[PDB]
Amino acid sequence: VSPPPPIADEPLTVNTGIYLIECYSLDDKAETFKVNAFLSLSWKDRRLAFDPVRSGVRVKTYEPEAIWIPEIRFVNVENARDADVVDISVSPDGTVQYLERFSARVLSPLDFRRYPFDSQTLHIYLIVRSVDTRNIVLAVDLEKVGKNDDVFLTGWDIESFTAVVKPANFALEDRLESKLDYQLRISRQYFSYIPNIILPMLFILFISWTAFWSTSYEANVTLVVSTLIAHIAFNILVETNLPKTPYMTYTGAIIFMIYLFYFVAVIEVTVQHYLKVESQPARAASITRASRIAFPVVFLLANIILAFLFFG
Amino acid sequence: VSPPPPIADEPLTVNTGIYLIECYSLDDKAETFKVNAFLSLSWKDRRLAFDPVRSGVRVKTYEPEAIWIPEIRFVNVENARDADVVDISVSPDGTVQYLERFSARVLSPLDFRRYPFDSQTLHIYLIVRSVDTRNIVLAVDLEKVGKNDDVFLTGWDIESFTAVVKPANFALEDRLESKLDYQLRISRQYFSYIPNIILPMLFILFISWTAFWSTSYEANVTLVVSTLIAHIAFNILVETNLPKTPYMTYTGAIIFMIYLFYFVAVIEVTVQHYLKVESQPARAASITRASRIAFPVVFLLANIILAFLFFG
Amino acid sequence: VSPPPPIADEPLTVNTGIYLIECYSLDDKAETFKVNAFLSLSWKDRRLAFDPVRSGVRVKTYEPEAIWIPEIRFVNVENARDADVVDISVSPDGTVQYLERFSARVLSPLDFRRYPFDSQTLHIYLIVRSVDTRNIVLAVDLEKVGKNDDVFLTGWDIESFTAVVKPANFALEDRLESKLDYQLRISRQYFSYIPNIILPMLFILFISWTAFWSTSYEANVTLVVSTLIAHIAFNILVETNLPKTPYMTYTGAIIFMIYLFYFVAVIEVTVQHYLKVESQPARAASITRASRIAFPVVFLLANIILAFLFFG
Amino acid sequence: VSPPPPIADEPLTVNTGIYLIECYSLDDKAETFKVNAFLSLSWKDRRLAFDPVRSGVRVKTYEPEAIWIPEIRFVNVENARDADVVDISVSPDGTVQYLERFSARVLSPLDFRRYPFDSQTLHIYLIVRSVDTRNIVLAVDLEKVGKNDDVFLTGWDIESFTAVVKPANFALEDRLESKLDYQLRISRQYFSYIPNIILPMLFILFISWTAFWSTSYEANVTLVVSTLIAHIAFNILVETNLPKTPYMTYTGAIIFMIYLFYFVAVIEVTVQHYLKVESQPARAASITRASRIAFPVVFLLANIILAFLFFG
Amino acid sequence: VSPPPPIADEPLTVNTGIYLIECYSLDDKAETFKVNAFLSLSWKDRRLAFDPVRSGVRVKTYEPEAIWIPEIRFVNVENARDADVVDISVSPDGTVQYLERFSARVLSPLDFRRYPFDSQTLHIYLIVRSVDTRNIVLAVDLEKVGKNDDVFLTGWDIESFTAVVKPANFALEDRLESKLDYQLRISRQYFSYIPNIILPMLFILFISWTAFWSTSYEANVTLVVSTLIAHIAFNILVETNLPKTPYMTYTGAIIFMIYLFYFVAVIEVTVQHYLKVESQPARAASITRASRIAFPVVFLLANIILAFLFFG
Ligand SMILES: [Cl-]
Ligand SMILES: [Cl-]
Ligand SMILES: [Cl-]
Ligand SMILES: [Cl-]
Ligand SMILES: [Cl-]
Repeated sequence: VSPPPPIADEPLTVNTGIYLIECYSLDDKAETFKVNAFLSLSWKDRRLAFDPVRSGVRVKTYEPEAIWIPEIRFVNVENARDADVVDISVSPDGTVQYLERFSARVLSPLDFRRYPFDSQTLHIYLIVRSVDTRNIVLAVDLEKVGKNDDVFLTGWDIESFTAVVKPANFALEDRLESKLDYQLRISRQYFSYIPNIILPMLFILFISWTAFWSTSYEANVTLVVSTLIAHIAFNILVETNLPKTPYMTYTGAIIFMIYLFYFVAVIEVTVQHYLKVESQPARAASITRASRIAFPVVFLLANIILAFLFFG
Repeated sequence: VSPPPPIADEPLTVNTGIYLIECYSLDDKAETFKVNAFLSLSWKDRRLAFDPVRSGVRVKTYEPEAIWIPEIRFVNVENARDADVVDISVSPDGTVQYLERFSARVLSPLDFRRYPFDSQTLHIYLIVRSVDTRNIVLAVDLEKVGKNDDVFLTGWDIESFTAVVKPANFALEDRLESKLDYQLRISRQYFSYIPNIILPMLFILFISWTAFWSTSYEANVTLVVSTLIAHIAFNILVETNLPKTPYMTYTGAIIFMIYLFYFVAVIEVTVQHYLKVESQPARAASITRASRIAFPVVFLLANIILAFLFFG
Repeated sequence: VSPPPPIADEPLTVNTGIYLIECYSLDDKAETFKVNAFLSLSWKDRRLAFDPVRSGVRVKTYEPEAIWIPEIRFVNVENARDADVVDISVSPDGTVQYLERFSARVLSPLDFRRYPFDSQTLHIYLIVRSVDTRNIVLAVDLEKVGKNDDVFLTGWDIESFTAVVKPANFALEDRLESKLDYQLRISRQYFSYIPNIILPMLFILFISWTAFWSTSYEANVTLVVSTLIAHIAFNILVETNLPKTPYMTYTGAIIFMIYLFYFVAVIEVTVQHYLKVESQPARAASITRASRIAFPVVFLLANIILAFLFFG
Repeated sequence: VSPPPPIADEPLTVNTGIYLIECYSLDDKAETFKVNAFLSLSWKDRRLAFDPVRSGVRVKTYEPEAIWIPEIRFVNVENARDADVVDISVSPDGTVQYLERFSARVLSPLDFRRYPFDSQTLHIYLIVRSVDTRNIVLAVDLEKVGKNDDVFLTGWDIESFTAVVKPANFALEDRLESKLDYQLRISRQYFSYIPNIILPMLFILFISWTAFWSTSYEANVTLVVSTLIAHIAFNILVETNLPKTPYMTYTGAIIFMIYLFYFVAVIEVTVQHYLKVESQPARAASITRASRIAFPVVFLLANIILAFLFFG
Repeated sequence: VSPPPPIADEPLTVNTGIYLIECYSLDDKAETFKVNAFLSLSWKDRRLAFDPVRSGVRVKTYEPEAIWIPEIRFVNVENARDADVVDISVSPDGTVQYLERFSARVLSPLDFRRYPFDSQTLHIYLIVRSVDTRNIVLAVDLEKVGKNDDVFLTGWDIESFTAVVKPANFALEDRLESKLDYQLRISRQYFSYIPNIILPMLFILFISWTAFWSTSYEANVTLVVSTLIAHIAFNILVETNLPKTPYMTYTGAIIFMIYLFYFVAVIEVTVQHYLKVESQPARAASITRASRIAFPVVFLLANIILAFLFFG
């Protein structure tokens, strides 16, 4: 049809709101995730105003191809949403109630610095492009911004779903455009990692540390190298989760520290054997008895320092 | 067209029913699964009533674009169903028989606490949204709620397919909506796990337990550590099935207990060697002869307790 | 348009036939497989009869939207076929020749009891639903049921493609429906398994069996346990083929028997060492010399019995 | 519209030609590969002939829905091509120039007998189906059969792209049909296999062969069995490339020969130890010194014979 | 409609420009990557010129089906772009402003010679095909060629986005066509490789090099062979990144050099043992003390030479 006449030469205000129904398929590698929710638009148009007393009907329904509908689009989506118009009602005063259901794929960056214990914010952007005849600005209606109680996501705890009412009215392509932001804060469940990744790793490391209570060179070599192979296999198991990041994560630092500890243990075993062969048993005994105590204290101190750096 | 006139000002009742034809692709990671079935709608409209004596035809078929059809949609689907209209017949009294075939992807939560022996319920939700002019409520017709005898699913035993007749008439978006629930209970087949996952694991553990019948330190170390590596490889084999859950499963608990047992066995071997070197052979012999009997009794007791906790 | 008038009040007969062009993508996990073939329909309609002498044309072509076409659908398909109408010709007497090309995905159960040497039958179901005005029954025309000589499938030998002429005229949804069955028998090529899976497994088992010709405990332990690890790795290699079945397959039974043999070998080695340490060398020598002969005879007998049970 | 009148009662000739733009995604497992190219059709129709002197225009463009276009389809494609009409021009004499762009997925068999050094021919089939009124035959225009210089395929060297001008005018479904064949010969690049698969395998085999220069039984057992495990792991690495074939390939034969060599080496080590224990050292020394020379000569001879059989 | 009349018989000039919004899914194996951006077309047509003084409107919007739009297509795309027309405005003088949003998949070759430290250029080609009536040439408008500040790509640092203004006006299919080139230079982030791939590899190699400080043959054999197995496992870990290339990469050369070093170390250990057994201990001691120093110097020199060759 056409934009409404400027009765007061004012920018047009539309009220929005998204009622989440379900979210799923949070792909961490591609940083994409899908939604399925509602969309309520409530603008005002005086050209559609009628008299309810004469007509005798409280609200009379028009056709989507019979009226004008402002274009509402998402920024960070691979393809356009699948719009399923559900209801349209026109109030006698002029306000038009609109509703629709859609599903789309959304792109949002993710931070994996504190991989086991991290909280992510998922952003959904709503943008309307002003036409030359009339200016249209966005708004947020708090009575429709919510989520369904059946919204479930595997491995995450949904905490809140709020929208920032302040729009960023920038200018792109010589046109003024508004933008709304919807934030969905989530938190990862870290229960299934303590008995799956952390504790077996510590058990293997402690098993490898038993070589300081022995004097047989072959047994020590077997212990240390076979535990190193087991460490590599467990890293193979763990590697199916971590994406590629340009910074240093917690898990990568821990794994590198474990590799360093294995190298130092091999060096110590070789030094002990070499001193024992060269007819200096007392020095080797002192070195191994001091290594026994020095290894785990240093391991605990390094873990404490890494935790104090990454988490504060 | 339009909703029928309120002849008695009563809510409109439609009778439903789904005849399953085939189900497949039960993805446990994403908790999605596809269907392909029928859909029977039988409502009443007096505006389409005709005289069969004058016309001479028992039932005369209309066109889907010539009548009104109430909108029936699913809640937990990624995309809209692929409707394939099959037949429409109008009875002289006013009842309209409708039929269609569809396929869709359904989301439903799954519980993996008792992973090898679990029963899941798959929910399909049917919702109709009332218009302002007329109120429409749902109903269940037991004569059409069934499944085809050729319905097959890999690894599961379909037990029943029933629909709860009671609808949850809540109010969403200032509109009254009804909801129907269809439940499909299934059970997992656990035959192919006893000789594939459980028994080889026990065999490897028993092989590792033979180190208590020997006194050679190198042989014991080789046995225990190589069996640990084999355990890690078998866990690699098993890991291609279990999803990520926020609670403790049966398999995870068993694997953690196995890791603990390996650690304790290594500790015992080291203690025996250290006592033997320090010129105390009798104490080492007593310790190993008591460990021989203590290990499997404790293993069986822990398994019994875990079974008694997870399954009752 | 409308069904033809009942000139004799007889059920309508249509002649079918599928000319396979290519089949591919036989997914064993999901038990789906795709086709691409023709479809010939030859029914009779007296309303389209014309005079060829007056018109002067042997056959005159109509439009698919100008005539009536009975609906032909598949039962076990995920989505509807992609119909590509190719030709339509109307004979003067009344017979109508119809032709089209399509591609679809078909679901059919598979039996994996004799996994290396198995023959499968792939079923394609054709169903027509009778209207209330006229009854339509199916038929098979043997002159069009065939396959193209270029039909190739990876790993399978296509043997035949026949259709059962007898239809199952059951009653579903208070309507009489007919059904046709097309069977495509195939056989798996088992050449690439003898030198890939079977023989290396036997070689590793025979290598592990050499521990009965030695008296060094450490060497025996190394041999047996390292061969067990190699067995687990080879099972990792093989596992990328077998689906999940509710019954006992041939390969699973063989693998379980191999695990049992490894366990018994470990037990025998431990017993020999324990008897040797306890100052009873003659008994240990007798036990090992009897085990040398007892192991392979028992292995061959068990293999023979499993083959006699699974294959007859 | 309709086929042109038989001015001379001659079969209609259309000139074809495909100008390749890009090819990609050569899936060896499914034997499918995608294209994107042009398609030039140049037939003759006297009904569209006009006078250029009177009109004053050299060529006047019609509409695709305003003229008749013969149907051109591919045989070995999963789905129909995505036709994008680009240009249509009608010459005054009657010849019609047609052009379009398309992309499709093509199925073609592949031969993997000489897997590292093989040349494959990719076939694209063009078929036109004659109507009852007029007969249409195909032809090849050499001025348009070519490939773009930017055509790139990962791992293959495109050599030629030619079309066989001779059509196979067979009869299918009681209709005469013509067929054209386009062949694209390619060759695999085998540089990245010599330092990736072949040489490390030889290095591991040579490492395992060092056991003939030693007399320690435990060291020999460790060497041979650990090298066997490394061989299995490297086969795991290599297995991600070879499809399933019903015949014997080069790589499979080489791997089987390697397994046989490992088995024979284990047998030789066991025999040497048994003879050494039984107080016959000279015989064991002679056997090992003869094995030292016999192993690599036999390996080289077997490799030469396999190469002479598979490649000539 | 039709091309504009040749007011001066000049080639038609259109001004282009792409404003990137987001890029993602850079598949290195298939060398494909997706985009989502804008597209501004600004051509001149005198037939749409109007009088703004008489009409009283600054710019009046037409319909996409009411005007002519030159066809703009991409060369290296699998499928056609999803055009979403956003705005069209006609200036009184005759210039027409056009805008649209699209998403597409683009193919571009990649160079993996310097895999960890490489810079790639991604090409997007724009082509317009001249009609016989009028000639259309392309142009670049620098005021619209840019990227959004939120453009993010995983693992890469976007540096610039420029378009070469010079078009390649070649002749294809007897028609003159222009082409524009858009280049997006990126660089890989190599932080997450130093502590993930390089350093553990060096640690394992250094661990294996400790065998020159020992005289026990069994311990040396265990060390070297087990470290070789760990090397193969780590290569398994690394192999999930490198595609297949017809030339020699940096990583492949390094891995081959590591394999060569392992082989030489095994040879040295065997030689030392053989000389020790044959009653020549001084020569073996000299050989091992010289190998101790010769191995790492040679390793460093080879690494320096490879770096000097691949990177200059
Ligand atoms: Cl959108
Ligand atoms: Cl729906
Ligand atoms: Cl269908
Ligand atoms: Cl096609
Ligand atoms: Cl395009």
